[PDB]
Amino acid sequence: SLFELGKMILQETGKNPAKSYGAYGCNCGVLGRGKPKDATDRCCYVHKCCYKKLTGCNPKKDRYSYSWKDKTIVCGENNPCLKELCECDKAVAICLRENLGTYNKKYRYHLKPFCKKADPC
Amino acid sequence: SLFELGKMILQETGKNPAKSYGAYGCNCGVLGRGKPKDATDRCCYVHKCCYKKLTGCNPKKDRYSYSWKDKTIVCGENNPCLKELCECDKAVAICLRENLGTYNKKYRYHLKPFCKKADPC
Repeated sequence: SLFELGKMILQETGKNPAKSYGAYGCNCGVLGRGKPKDATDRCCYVHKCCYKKLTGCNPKKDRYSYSWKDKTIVCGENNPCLKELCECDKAVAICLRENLGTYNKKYRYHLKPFCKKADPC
Repeated sequence: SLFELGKMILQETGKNPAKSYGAYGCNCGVLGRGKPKDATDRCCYVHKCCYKKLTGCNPKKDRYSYSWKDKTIVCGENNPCLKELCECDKAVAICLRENLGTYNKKYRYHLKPFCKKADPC
């Protein structure tokens, strides 16, 4: 769910997930995809497509178990969809962290982004 | 759309919507509902709940017509959903103004990963 996702983002990235990634480029946020503006944005694009693949579980609401042991996210067995969902969230948080180097606040918006079409997932 | 909502928030509250309420508490702005931290946050919880009852339209991208007449938000007729979208945004703008007395900056860019599971709407 958004709870686990936001926690993973904070854990990996050290950033407030909402402030940094809640409205960033074409894909980070709630608006849905666009051609990524940079590496961070690409992370969010992949994450959304990752969400497209799940079977019926609700990525926003469905809670799942994961471990932060030795400061690595380990998705609990849960069940198939939930496990996959967890792996999607883990992958974005890792990705966002890996790309903090080029994170660019100019890509933050109040203001619904200005994006070319995304490729289909 | 976020455009009308931001404009209403600014008209009611006199604050920059994005900075003051874009990330406030557990309920305001991008990324989920949680147990409201306070009155302001509760306005946003109610707003998100209101959004859930919306049928034909998207609050984030769908434009709608309202007017500010004698310093009051007046939702156009619109169609059913957009009248209802408009009224959700009007109600949260009013609520946020009504609760400016307890607005708490410390919640302004609250770390949402600290929020705990909210009641269903």
